[PDB]
Amino acid sequence: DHQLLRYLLDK
Amino acid sequence: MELTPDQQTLLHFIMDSYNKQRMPQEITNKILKEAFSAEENFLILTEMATNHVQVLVEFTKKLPGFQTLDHEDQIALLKGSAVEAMFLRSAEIFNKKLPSGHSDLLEARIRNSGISDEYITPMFSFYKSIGELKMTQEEYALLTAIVILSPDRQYIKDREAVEKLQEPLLDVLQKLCKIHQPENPQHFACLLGRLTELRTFNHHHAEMLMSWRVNDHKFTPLLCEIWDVQ
Ligand SMILES: O=C(NC1CCCCC1)[C@H](C1CCCCC1)n1c(-c2ccc(-c3ccccc3)s2)nc2ccccc21
Repeated sequence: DHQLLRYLLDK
Repeated sequence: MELTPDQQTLLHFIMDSYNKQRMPQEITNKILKEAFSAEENFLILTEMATNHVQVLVEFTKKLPGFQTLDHEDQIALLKGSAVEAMFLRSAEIFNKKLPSGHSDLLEARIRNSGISDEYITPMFSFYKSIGELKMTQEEYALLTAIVILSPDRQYIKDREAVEKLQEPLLDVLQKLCKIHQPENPQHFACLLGRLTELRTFNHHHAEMLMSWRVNDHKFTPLLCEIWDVQ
């Protein structure tokens, strides 16, 4: 649900 | 009174991460150059704000200790602070000194950008209260870090972990205020008091965007996660 944010936090 | 060697280094690291942002003049150049329609201005805003969030995430990941926080709490800090950081950065840009007459034109361009009349007056009140503080670039960078590392956001499960990351930055900011403005021993408290005004924008930000005087309010996928829109 907060995936783009979760992605940028991990990358 | 002095900053310790570790505090200098800390301040010294945070400024470098902060300066990865788009330069203020790049932004005020575009706005001052031509007047745009309200629809073009809305597009300029969403493009600017999407780049800002991307850089804010990279800035946040470099904050000492942030990456060791619980993963759900990291999301909650970014979501809870993104809009506040955008207005603080906008206030920084607005208060950069420009050639004679340029700031007046910039204010007029923003007044005529498409934003609703309801919101223009509080926005300029805040910008102007921020300019009165005569903040340095180090103070803006620290305040942004302190805003991001606020333990009192919702859904923070472990506030105590966040507090211990925020406190060393508060201590450095307090030392700078005493060094940079020794005649005003209320300066630190006044900076912190401005943060409560930032929080009010977060709470009205959705209505501020949807009342923009355009026919369609299209946001990017990244902004839809950060902003309470669409
Ligand atoms: O581009 C901008 N800001 C960037 C954002 C990311 C970080 C860098 C700054 C806009 C432009 C204003 C004129 C029309 C185009 C957009 N801006 C604002 C805002 C007005 C309204 C704003 C808003 C945001 C969210 C929700 C509800 C409302 S921010 N204040 C400025 C002060 C000085 C220079 C630009 C400034």
